[PDB]
Amino acid sequence: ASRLYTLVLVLQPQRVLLGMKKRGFGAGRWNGFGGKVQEGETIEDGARRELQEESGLTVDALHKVGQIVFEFVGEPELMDVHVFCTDSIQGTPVESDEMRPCWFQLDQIPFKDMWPDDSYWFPLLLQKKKFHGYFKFQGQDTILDYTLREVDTV
Ligand SMILES: Cc1cccc([C@@H](C)c2cnc[nH]2)c1C
Repeated sequence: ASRLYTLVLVLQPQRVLLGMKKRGFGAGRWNGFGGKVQEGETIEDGARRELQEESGLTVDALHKVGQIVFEFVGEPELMDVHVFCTDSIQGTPVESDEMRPCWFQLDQIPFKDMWPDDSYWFPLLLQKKKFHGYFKFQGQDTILDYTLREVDTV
């Protein structure tokens, strides 16, 4: 019982782009660009579409960096999140009704205003490591249990 999602990080040598979400699931946190994969769509095509819809950016090369499963206790559907990175983009980030984008230096990542699991896996993403993760949540703030391991193949 799982639903496919994508999550894209625009990660350059000295900075990362994040979006402050205005509405819906994750509102009030800095997020990467992501959402549900559609019928007849590849996971990578879904990742490229979500980045354009949410940030206004066009991506060249996407790289697979991780897979994370999220459980919310009492909710039947697991989230199966496929995580990607890119450095090569075109366009300038667009502020919309849904998202306020900002660049962060890599020593100023706003973890206090991000999903709490990011403190565990974001440091692997920054050192170009690949990973498999599982996080069990109670509500949106409390991690009950987790596993996280580095892999050669996502
Ligand atoms: C839409 C979407 C896609 C992927 C993940 C997430 C959340 C659960 C998340 C967990 N840790 C970072 N973000 C959302 C909201």
